[PDB]
Amino acid sequence: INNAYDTIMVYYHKLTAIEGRALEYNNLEKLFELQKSNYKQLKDCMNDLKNLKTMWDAIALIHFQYNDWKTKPWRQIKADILLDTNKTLGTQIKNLPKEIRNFKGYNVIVEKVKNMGTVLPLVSALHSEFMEDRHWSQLKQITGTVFDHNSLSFYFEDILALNLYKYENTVNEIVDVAQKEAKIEKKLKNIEQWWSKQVFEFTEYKETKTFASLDNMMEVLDQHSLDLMGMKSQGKYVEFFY
Amino acid sequence: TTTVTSEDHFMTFYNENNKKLIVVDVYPGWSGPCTAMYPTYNQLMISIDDFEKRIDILLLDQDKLVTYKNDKFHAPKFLFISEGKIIDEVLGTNIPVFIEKVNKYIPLS
Repeated sequence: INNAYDTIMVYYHKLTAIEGRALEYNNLEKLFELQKSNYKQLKDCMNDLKNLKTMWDAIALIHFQYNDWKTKPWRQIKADILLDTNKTLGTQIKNLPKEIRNFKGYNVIVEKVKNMGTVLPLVSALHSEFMEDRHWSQLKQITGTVFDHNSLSFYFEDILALNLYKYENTVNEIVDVAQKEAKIEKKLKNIEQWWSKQVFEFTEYKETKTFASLDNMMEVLDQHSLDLMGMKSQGKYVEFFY
Repeated sequence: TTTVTSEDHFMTFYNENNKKLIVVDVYPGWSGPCTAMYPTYNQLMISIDDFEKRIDILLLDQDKLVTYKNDKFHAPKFLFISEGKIIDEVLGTNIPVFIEKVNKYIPLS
């Protein structure tokens, strides 16, 4: 921000010198085209300066969204990060499409914003909590990252070191295997709940307790078993609790 | 932020912020504007002084500071001063959800 206002001074100095020329030309007069063209040269540099102005302005707004991100890492929160990840992704996409023309080297800035969006997709995955620590460790082994699934609040900065582009495929492949396991586990939890809580009550006949309405729960076992048959039938995530 | 009650206090808060901008906010888009102005004057003061460090905003308490700044320029109202001299004038109001109007506001020279 200081460098920008500093540049602002250098341009004002150039505009002054720019004037001191435009004076000298008109003073000379005599209808010389070379006087007006040196001016056409200067006006070019002034417009380029104005482009650089709007560029530095975009960078400042970018740092403000980057500053809001680090505050949300410290805040963390699974439910908060997912909502934060959605809106930030929307705002980031909005800024990049707004950027156009100007000078060269702008692509360098746009890629930095592109890297910012990839991390926003990863934050939403931590938000869902579809991966355990065991899943986080296997990916961490391949990743070789010291920080685990839920290590600390400053982990958003550490996740940066592992390139989003270089380590999205592995993390995506890791997060995908986790979701299949979260689904695979939930069926085991749905199945474990069915057998944990059941009741075959004793209905008295003549002088004997009997299994009446045993079919109703007998039907639930056939479905759970057909799940468990389906659970054994492949499932990458099945294998762990298979 | 350098809160104004006038065109004198609008051009004074402008001249005070000579390095950065001082965006005088004369009136608002109706709808209990005083409470909304001070609430927006906090989140913008975070987005303008803390986040950007580019502009202050002086919510001009009901006068005609906007019309006098627009007169002194030649170039709710929004007068954006540079060393206490009228540099940017833009008129138009906004309701309660003025984040779109604020996003639209960001950013002319």
